[PDB]
Amino acid sequence: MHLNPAEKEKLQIFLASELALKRKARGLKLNYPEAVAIITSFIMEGARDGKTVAMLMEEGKHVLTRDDVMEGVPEMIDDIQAEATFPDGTKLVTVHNPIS
Amino acid sequence: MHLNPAEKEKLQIFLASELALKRKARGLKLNYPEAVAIITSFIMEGARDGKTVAMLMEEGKHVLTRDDVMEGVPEMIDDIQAEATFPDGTKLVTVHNPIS
Amino acid sequence: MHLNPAEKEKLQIFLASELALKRKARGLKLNYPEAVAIITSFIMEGARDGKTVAMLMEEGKHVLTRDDVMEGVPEMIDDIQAEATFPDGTKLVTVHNPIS
Amino acid sequence: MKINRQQYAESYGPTVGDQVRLADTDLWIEVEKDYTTYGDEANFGGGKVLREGMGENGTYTRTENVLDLLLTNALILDYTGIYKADIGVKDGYIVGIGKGGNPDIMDGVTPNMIVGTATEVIAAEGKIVTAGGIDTHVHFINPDQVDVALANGITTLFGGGTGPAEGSKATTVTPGPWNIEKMLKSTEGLPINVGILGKGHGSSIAPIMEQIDAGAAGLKIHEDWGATPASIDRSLTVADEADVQVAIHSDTLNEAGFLEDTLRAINGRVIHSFHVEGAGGGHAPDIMAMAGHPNVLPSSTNPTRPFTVNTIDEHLDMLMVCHHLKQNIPEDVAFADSRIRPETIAAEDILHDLGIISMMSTDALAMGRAGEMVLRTWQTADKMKKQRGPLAEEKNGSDNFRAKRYVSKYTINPAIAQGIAHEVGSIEEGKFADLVLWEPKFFGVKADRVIKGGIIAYAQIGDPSASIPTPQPVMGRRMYGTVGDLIHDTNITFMSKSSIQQGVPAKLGLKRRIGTVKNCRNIGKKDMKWNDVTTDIDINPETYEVKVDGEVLTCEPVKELPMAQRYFLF
Amino acid sequence: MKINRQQYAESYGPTVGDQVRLADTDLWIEVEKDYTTYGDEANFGGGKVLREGMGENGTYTRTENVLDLLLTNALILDYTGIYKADIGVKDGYIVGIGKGGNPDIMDGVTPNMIVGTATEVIAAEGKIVTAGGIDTHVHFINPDQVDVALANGITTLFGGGTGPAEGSKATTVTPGPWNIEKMLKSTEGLPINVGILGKGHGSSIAPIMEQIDAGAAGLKIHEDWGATPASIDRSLTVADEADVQVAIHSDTLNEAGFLEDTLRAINGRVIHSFHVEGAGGGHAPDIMAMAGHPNVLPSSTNPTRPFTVNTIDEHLDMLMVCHHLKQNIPEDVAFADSRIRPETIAAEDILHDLGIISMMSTDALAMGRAGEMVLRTWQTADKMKKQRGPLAEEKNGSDNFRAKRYVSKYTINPAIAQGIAHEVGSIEEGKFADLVLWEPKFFGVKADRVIKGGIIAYAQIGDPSASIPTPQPVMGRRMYGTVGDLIHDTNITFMSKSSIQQGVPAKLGLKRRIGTVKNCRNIGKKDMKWNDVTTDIDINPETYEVKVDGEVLTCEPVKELPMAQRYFLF
Amino acid sequence: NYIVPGEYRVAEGEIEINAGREKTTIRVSNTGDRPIQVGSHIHFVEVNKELLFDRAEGIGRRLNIPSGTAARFEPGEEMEVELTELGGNREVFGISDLTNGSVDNKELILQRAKELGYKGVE
Ligand code: NI
Ligand code: NI
Ligand code: NI
Ligand code: NI
Ligand SMILES: [O-]
Ligand SMILES: [O-]
Repeated sequence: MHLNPAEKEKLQIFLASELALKRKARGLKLNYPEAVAIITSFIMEGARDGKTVAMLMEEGKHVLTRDDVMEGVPEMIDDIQAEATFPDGTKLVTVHNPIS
Repeated sequence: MHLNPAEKEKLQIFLASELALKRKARGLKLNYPEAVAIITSFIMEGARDGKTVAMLMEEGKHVLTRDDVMEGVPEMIDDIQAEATFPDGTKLVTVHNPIS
Repeated sequence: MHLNPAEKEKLQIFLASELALKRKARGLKLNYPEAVAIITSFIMEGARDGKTVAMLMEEGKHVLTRDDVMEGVPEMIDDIQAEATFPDGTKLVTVHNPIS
Repeated sequence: MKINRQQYAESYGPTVGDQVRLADTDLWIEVEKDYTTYGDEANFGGGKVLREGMGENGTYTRTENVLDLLLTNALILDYTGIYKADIGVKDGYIVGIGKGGNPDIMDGVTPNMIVGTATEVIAAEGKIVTAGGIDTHVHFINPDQVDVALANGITTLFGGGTGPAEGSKATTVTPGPWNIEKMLKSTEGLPINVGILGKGHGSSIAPIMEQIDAGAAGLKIHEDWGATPASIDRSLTVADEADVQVAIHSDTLNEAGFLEDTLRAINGRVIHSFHVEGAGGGHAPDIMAMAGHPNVLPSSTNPTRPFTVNTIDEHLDMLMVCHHLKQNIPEDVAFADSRIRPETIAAEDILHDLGIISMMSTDALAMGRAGEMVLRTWQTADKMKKQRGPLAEEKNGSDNFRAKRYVSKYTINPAIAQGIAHEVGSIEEGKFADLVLWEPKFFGVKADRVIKGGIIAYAQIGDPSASIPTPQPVMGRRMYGTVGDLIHDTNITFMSKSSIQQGVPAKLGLKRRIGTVKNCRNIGKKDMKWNDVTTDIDINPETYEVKVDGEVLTCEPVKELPMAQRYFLF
Repeated sequence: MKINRQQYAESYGPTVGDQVRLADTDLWIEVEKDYTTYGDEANFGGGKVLREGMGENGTYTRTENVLDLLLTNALILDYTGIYKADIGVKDGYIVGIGKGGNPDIMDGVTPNMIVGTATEVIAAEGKIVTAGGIDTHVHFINPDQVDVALANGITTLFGGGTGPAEGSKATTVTPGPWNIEKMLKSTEGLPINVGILGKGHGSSIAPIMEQIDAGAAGLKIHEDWGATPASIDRSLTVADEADVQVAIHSDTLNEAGFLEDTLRAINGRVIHSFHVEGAGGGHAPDIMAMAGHPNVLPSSTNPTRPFTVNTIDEHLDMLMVCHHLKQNIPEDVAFADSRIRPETIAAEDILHDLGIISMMSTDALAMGRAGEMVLRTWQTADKMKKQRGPLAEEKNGSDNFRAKRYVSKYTINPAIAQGIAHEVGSIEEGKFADLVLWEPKFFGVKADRVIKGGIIAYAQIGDPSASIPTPQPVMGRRMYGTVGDLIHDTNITFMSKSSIQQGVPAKLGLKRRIGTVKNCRNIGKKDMKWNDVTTDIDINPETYEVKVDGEVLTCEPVKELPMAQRYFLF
Repeated sequence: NYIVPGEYRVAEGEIEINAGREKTTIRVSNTGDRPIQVGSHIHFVEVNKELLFDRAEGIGRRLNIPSGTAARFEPGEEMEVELTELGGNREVFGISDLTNGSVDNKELILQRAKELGYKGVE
């Protein structure tokens, strides 16, 4: 596979997102690390799909809403940042105030 | 996400449980680490759901039965222990003789 | 669970295979590490199922075809090798030219 | 007051006449004797015996017959016996095997096994305790291989390599003074005992000998460097002068000679014949005949151990891929068919059972599995019991004779072969405290705790954030014996007498304990414990049939092994 | 007997006139010459040439022209040429480039490249071998950054920082004697070469100079500490006395001056201009005009490399978030718009292609990617070939001229700029054996093996529990060169002459090899290999249009790059 | 324009090995009952005793085959091989200890070969 350090770490984010999505599916309001994991994995999968940085800056604000998460979680998350390989190489995505 | 050491390790248990559940779904009798993983992940998800320690001590004895696992596996597993964050903080769950 | 070093590492391969299978399911042509992960996990799960080394040497050539992967990926993968616990202990599987 | 035997064994571990199943095999070990005094067993905990004024002596300073560590109620499995005892450790060494506690109030206390203020306790009740495994066929290719070895109860790695360089990927060789110095320095960070082999190749003495003076513990002759009559001869001349062992991987190709030519070059001198069955290398097809000779210390590597239904398919393909051979080139297919032989692999199972092959080893990362030497030893013994029956020598329906024959193959015999059995390889008074605790349900599969120089180096233990150490995930982890400067005191670098006399440790700044290699050139097959058989092994050059005492040695491959899918997640 | 060229290249790697594609780019390198003697190629393995009495000499001791390590059949890509040779290493240094083996029986053996008893072998047939990358813009923020760098073939980190302190998160600065001493001690555990920059700020000499005497290898002038005329002047006075390099991140804000003011303060003295395009920092909007001057050694950082369709959206947002700027504050938007400019980023691609920007670097963890300096160098060269065509200087349809121009940007030119090219930065006899092996399919993406001081430090290698090292998972792992005390011998701490003369290594107990920084103040643009162009760069203050020789330099951003989604799991 | 990452585009032509050196063809027989494989760079007179050939014609020579390849003789197989000349100093040390110096010492090499039972010394 030739995994580099980042590829090994970022597998963890996908895994945490899968865990969080199972928790959301059985009706739980998600907590801070769950919410971050879901939005982060969404960004990385969007890059893999060939979306633009601008598309993901927009979409990342609509992945989870206030009623998906515990009290205070929207106000705990100011930004979520991820780097992923786009068709044009690694780029940084910052999603500001992802959950209003 | 702000993962601490335990959060990183315990992602592994969820992953091993997902692997084991796929093996059980395609008809395999489960082995020692598979069985432990499934029951452990069940306990940790139950804490996340807001069950009590007492509920999980009971439920953990009914997750897998003798006919789900290989010969000798029930007698290899005396106890399964897990710590997870309950609504009232971290608690220890011990499931005694989980598989009769 | 009593995980040894290899059991911990090989959980990563299963995880990368799950990620890659999700990418294939939403219509992406798979890349080099994705393709390797899928075929590797297939071999390890086949051992767990109790297939022979000879069965997996055959089957591993039919898991992904040229139209499942990006241009050049078939020619990048000369061999995929995995060791797994068969009913008769650890064995090495080499799948030559898995994707024609 | 009397205790029934079931309750006694549950509380203190088994006693005389009790049997224990090894993992999920059909091998049973029986307690031969017990050093305890019934009623004065040592144990540690709340309201237990090892407390001040009771089973712990409150008078004596550490120097006064007091232990640093007592392992209570151990079931020892060793070439010396299968028996119940307390094990006392002091200054990193086993100082007492017998009965620990307090002579103030207890009968039968071994006089230098006082539990005092200075004493740590490990509860071994219900555990099997063995010597650490001695792996003498290690390729140093990937440092991640050390934890793999520790998890299966290996405590000494003898071999060579500089990491994933082609010479090292093929051969157990650290070549020349500079590579040897570099790898002695690397060894300062490896939490296991180590000895380094130099290149056993040359036609002049000085290029070979300078490796011994630089700090090598032995030599490896390998066909990939030219296993010629000259290289064999010079290496053994060096070894006889330096008192180190020579390992050989002979000329598979028969290019400069057949087996008889290699034996003539050896000229009756002591040699360790690696992977003697020959799938791992050697004169095609008859190398395994080496194991009949009195001057040969013969080892197997582990992927042929034991003979299973996947072995041949796996090995033929592995050999073709490794050697870049083509299925459509007849010379390539002929070579592979000459080297991977069911006839010699089946016979290798039986030669182990008969005590004709004396040792196991891995061939870690070159053609063998760093964490499966102990595993496959017991799978072989289990298969042989199933196919050949209890050995004639057994009694009481126990497998003790087989268990001593097989434990010897990866503990004492490699240590004797290497000239290191004064330090390691068995649970005996005066030897280094390299000890492995096993739960019987995991015996030979996953070690519970690996003690190195009297401190735990590796353990199966759980969540480091938990209230107690048993919650999930339970996995193999490095313990305090591997941390900071304690890695120096808990591990031995084995070196030649000449490198030690010439001050190589001081020159390189080595802080590890330094072990001397010695008494390697005087020994033979007769010195291999429980595995001392010499005989004429005939290998038919047409059929590859192996005969001993006029009988063909053959057995079937098995479809299933114990110590396999019940235990492993992959 | 004759071998067809396809079979020859498959067995020994390519020879004269053969071409190799770099990864999945459209760049082709051609073998210019070959040091071999056809028929006497070196190779290692069963029945291969490097065996005793054959291609391995059995006579000579290590001192007698024998190598510690031979890399066989390497395709070298270096500023000095693109050619086929064996590489011989001894005492951690490259001692021979030519033909290795045994003068007993082989023609054309380079006299100090004898394969003897002491020699390890690395097979480089079918590999591209380069010098280790020299990254001169490193923020020491997170120790996990070292493996990231090694995985992409970087072997030297020059920069500053104390970990994730704000000063370090912004600036390549280890400030003052105490922080410098602490980070020299930290460096004892980092498996890569290191040089530390002090704070290039002050109005008195002594506060700046004491950092050089404490063990700094250079200085960094950064606007966040005040890139004032005084700080620039004092730093260059110190550098000229101490013979170390100064890196500058100039006054973006133009607060105390415009570019002409910074150049006046420099006063013709030698300086390394970091991220010279200016997105990473510098006089808005015209900093990149620095790259035209003869006393400027100009580098790019990597996130602008090359100009892609996501670059501007990514950089404008990154700058706003990092600087806590608000989209609704017009001064904040004006600042961002003045600093992130498609006109100068597009021109930066072309200035690299023309040899006007001499160096690449990361800006690791401050505004740049620790593991993408090599990656993005080749993506830039590939884009320029697609958009500008083969350079005029090319011949035979090869991209050799471009390949030497671009490899120079991350190997020899940073080493020359830093005063360390006597030790590192190229594959030349007498230099430290920092070598990177690449499979051509992974060239510039994922290194196969990273050699540090003649021992493998990092490798893409598989399951440590397997019979062989290739089974999955194959991932980047630290090798024996990083373990125990060998980390000291395989890595260099680069230090000022004065700190070395004053005994700082002994005072701090540094065990690493100590490298001397020297010959930094005599050099200029003319000394940058293949990248020596001086010219008047005009940047229009209204339109940000870049002109050289009266021509606007512009190119389009690309939607796709090679060395991207075919390779990476994320 | 299909891209195979890292592919070669080899030049036209062929590579002549051991160019300019004398070539010699000889018949060689494996008189033993086990296979013998002989590498490209072993001094040919020093191969396995049970290979029968004119030992004098192996002195100062090796197989004229690509570097790193080998010729295989099955039990009882006789076949022709082509030899080329050793180069460099034309000295051989070690291997079977038949030479230990110049390959010009034919008399001495053959005397040692004959005394040790290397087949085919006239
Ligand atoms: Ni071998
Ligand atoms: Ni080996
Ligand atoms: Ni900057
Ligand atoms: Ni910076
Ligand atoms: O081996
Ligand atoms: O920067």
